[PDB]
Parts: sequence; C-alpha cells; structure tokens
Amino acid sequence: QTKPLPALKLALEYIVPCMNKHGICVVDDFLGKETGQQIGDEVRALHDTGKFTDGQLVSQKSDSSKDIRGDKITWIEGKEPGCETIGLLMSSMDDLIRHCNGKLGSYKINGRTKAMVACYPGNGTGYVRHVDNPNGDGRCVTCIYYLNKDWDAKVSGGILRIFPEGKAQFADIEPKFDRLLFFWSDRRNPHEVQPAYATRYAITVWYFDADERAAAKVKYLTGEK
Amino acid sequence: DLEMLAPYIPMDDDFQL
Ligand SMILES: O=C(O)CNC(=O)C(=O)O
Ligand SMILES: [Mn+2]
Repeated sequence: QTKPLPALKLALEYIVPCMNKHGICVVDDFLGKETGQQIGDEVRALHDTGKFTDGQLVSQKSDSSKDIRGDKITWIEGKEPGCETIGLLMSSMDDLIRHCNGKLGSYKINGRTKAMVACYPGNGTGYVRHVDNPNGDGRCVTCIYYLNKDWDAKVSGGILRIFPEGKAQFADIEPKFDRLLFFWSDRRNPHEVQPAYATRYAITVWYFDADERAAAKVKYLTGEK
Repeated sequence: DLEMLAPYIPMDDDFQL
C-alpha cells in the first residue's frame, strides 16, 4: 500500500509513546517519494506564484520579523487547486493526531491551523531559537513535514535544532524529504532553524488543545493589565 | 521576549478535527 502507514498503529505504537516520553517525534518516509514529490511540487509551484510572505511572529518585535525568522510562507487549508497533495499531507497528519486519541499529553486535540507552507529561500536565513507557543495560544503539537530532497545540513545547514526542556542535549532534525516531525509546541521544545543555505521547504501545522485554544482565542480578544 | 519569537498563527482560521 502507498504511504503513510496506518495511523492507528503508528500513532499508538510510536507517536504517542514517543511524544509522551520525548515530546519530539520523527517519522521518516511519511508519505513516500511519489507523494513527497507531488507536494514538493505543489509547494514550489505555490512558491513560484511569488505569493509567499515573510514569516511573522505572534507578537512582532525587533526592527524586523526577518530578525527572528527568515522564511517566506503561505497558508494552505489544503483544498486549494494545486495543493490537493498538501491537503493529502494535512489529512494524513490529522489522521495521526486523531489516532493518538487523548494520549498526547493532557491534550484534547480538536483542531489545527491551516498548513504553514514555509520556505527558507536558502540565503542563510533561519529562525532564531523560539518556542512555537510560549504563552499558551492553544498550540500543543507542532507537526512539520519536510520536503528537502538529499538535504545535507553539513552543506546547506537548515537544521531544526530542538532543545528539549530540562536537558543539556539538543536534537538536530534535518529538514529531510518526506520527514514528518512532531514536538510539543510549548516551552518544552525551544528550537531554531539553523541558517539554511539552500531552499528549505517545510509544511507546518499546529494542533490545538481544545481548552487552551478556547482560552487562547478568548484571551486574544482582550488586552488585560 | 519569547512571545516575539513565536511563529505567528491566525487566531481565527482553525481547522476542526
Ligand atoms: O521548519 C522548521 O524545521 C522549524 N520551523 C519553525 O520552528 C517555525 O516555523 O516556527
Ligand atoms: Mn517553531
């Protein structure tokens, strides 16, 4: 059968235990060469629309956002024509999360963001060390799909370095093709995209924990002091 | 601080699982 593997098995026998124990989980060859290629083509096609926009921060600061993240991005719901395979990816990611039942931490994943198709043009841009969700915006799981064929960080950098909270050892995740990455979006996983010296494509979706997200949105609305 | 480094996300267009 085509990729990916049954989500139930992968999630319950890998992602879940892996996530609870490490908070960082890598699934290589998630969709296989055919699909990975297709989405890598939809993403480059999307990129060629020149539509991508500099990556933005939750609470913008410092001269420019480019001081924090040097990727250009675009959001995909996954049903856009020319992004049906990204939709496929997104649905696969969703299937894995769904099959983790309620065992991803204390999280009740009931939703996610659109896919953030990201691209570090490859001019040495990266993403300084950050926490995807440091304030409790609802993001509990960060899911990333890499589209970088034969990516050699020794040459093109672009390593996603994650610093699992409490440890003095960091994980170096190569933005390699067909690689699916999962890691707690909160403070447990500060991480950085090391300077990418080649075009680095990744598709990120953040899963939301019902309660924290519900409270994220409500608190977003207000400004309190 | 961290808030200014975190990857921006819409607070409005969430996809329901
Ligand atoms: O693309 C990666 O490997 C990591 N990306 C991010 O951490 C981000 O966009 O906030
Ligand atoms: Mn991040």
